[PDB]
Parts: sequence; structure tokens; C-alpha cells
Amino acid sequence: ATKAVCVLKGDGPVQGTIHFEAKGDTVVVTGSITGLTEGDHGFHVHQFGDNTQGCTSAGPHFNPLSKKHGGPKDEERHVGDLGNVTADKNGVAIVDIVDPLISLSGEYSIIGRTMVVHEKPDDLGRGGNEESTKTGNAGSRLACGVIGIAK
Amino acid sequence: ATKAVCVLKGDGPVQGTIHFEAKGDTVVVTGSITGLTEGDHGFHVHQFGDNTQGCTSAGPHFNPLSKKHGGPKDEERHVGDLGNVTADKNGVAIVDIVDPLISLSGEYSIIGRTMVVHEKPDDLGRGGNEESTKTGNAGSRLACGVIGIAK
Ligand SMILES: [Cu+2]
Ligand SMILES: [Cu+2]
Ligand SMILES: [Zn+2]
Ligand SMILES: [Zn+2]
Repeated sequence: ATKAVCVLKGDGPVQGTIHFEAKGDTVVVTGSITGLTEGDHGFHVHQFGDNTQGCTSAGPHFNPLSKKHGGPKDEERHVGDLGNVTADKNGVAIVDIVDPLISLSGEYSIIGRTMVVHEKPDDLGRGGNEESTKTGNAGSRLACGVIGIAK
Repeated sequence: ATKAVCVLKGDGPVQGTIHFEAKGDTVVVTGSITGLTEGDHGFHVHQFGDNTQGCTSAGPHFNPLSKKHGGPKDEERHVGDLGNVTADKNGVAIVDIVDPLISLSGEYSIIGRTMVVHEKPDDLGRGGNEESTKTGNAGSRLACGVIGIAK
């Protein structure tokens, strides 16, 4: 694919629509999420596109290279580590990310996997504790969706 | 991918979970769907895994070979044509299909696309009007879900 889309939904008020487009050797990720508390929220691709138990069955971050958790600009990062999205006072986050590790085809393809928006900011692997290097201490999964092929 | 899963949801009471597993050179589709009216309901893979407008944005049937609609056993069929599932008196349909056209990888991959359960029976391309040759007259989309990679 060259284009994908994901609709985020959960058990609370958080919702959003994320679009993905292959451009050169990168993926451009755009869209918006609403109903979020003001501030930063971790935003990652989780391994499985399994929504049988809500966002919990999505598994851990997509990490085909068996690395520790980092920020998007780090060399030591999971392929699914896209950092944080920032919600304004009205709870709206505008997403505008360009990333070279995720892909819409081949081995790092995220089609069929799960996009998750988390309750807290992702510490990018610099939190000082053990959890920081697994999940960035991003907390719970507020909303998620399976990444599908778009027109 | 060797295993996929899809959770079907819509605006009504219809819901279900379908699993897909590559067993040998074929794909085995299993699961169950509840909340249906008794009888046959068209069950197809629609092209886009786009749920931005409910099941509507899923597009037409997945048809990379550009054929007309037909039954699962016909030569002239869309890849997405999986026939009918049958609901019992209780509104429950058990899915047990093996199909030679869909796949979980490559050109016929259905990962990232949408499974749709329809309101009426699929006439298998033999209804005699133009609509039959497109959708089998299966009618509205009761529930649908994006097919994602499973553990
Ligand atoms: Cu995460
Ligand atoms: Cu259909
Ligand atoms: Zn991570
Ligand atoms: Zn068809």
C-alpha cells in the first residue's frame, strides 16, 4: 500500500482519525485526536491488530529489531515509537509526523497492526526506571484502532 | 503473517469475531456472529480497511483480478466473495470456510481490508439484474471490522 488509515476509539471520550502516506523512504502521519487532556500523550504502533479485548490485546510496541524503547529520533527505539502528540486546552491534538522506520509495506509494515494513544506523556526512554525502557511510562491505552489500507 | 483476526461491529446488535489462519497453501476462516436474523447473510471481504464512515468507506469487494461477483466455488468471482453465513433461530451464525483465493500475504492479502456481514442473502451472481453481478444483492452492511495481524 501507499496509503493507510486508522480510526481510534476506546471506552472513554477519546477518538481520532489518523492517515498514513508513503513518501520517498518515509511515512507521513497526519490527522487529529480529540477528547484528550491538555498536554503530551504517548503515540505508538503496537504489535497486533487484535481488538478482541479492546486496546489490551494489541500487545506491546511493534519491535521487530528487539531494541529497547526510545523516542522517534533515537537509534535505540522500537519501530512503533512515534513519540508524543500534544493536545491543546480544548483536548485536540493535530498529528503531523514524518518517520523513516515505520513502513506501509515489506518487513516493517504497520498495515494490520494497532495505533494507540496513551494517557500520559512518553518519557522517550529517559525516565530513569525500567518501565521507561519498555513503554516510556505512557500509561494506559485511551483509544486504538487497526491500521487498514485506504484509497 | 500466518494468523489474522477481525472483530465485527456495526450500528445494530450484530457483532462477532472471525479468525483467519494460513494452514498449508490455503486460509481457514472460523468464528461466530451473533445478533443476526435467521437465514443466510452475504459475507465478503471489502477492499479498504477504512472505517471513517462506518462500513460504507470499506468500498466494493476486494477484486484484484477484475471479475464479476459470484459464489465461493465459481471461477468468475471477486477474491472477496466468501458466500453466505447462515444464522440459526437464535441469530447465531458459525463460520467455517476454507478458501483458495484469499491470502494473508502478497497480492491476495486481506490483512488491512474489511470483513463485512450483510443484511440479506448473497444470490451468488445469479440474480439476473446488474446488482447481482456486483454484490449479489446482499444489501446493507450490518457489521464490519478491519482485518489485523493476530498472535
Ligand atoms: Cu504504546
Ligand atoms: Cu459485500
Ligand atoms: Zn516503544
Ligand atoms: Zn463480490
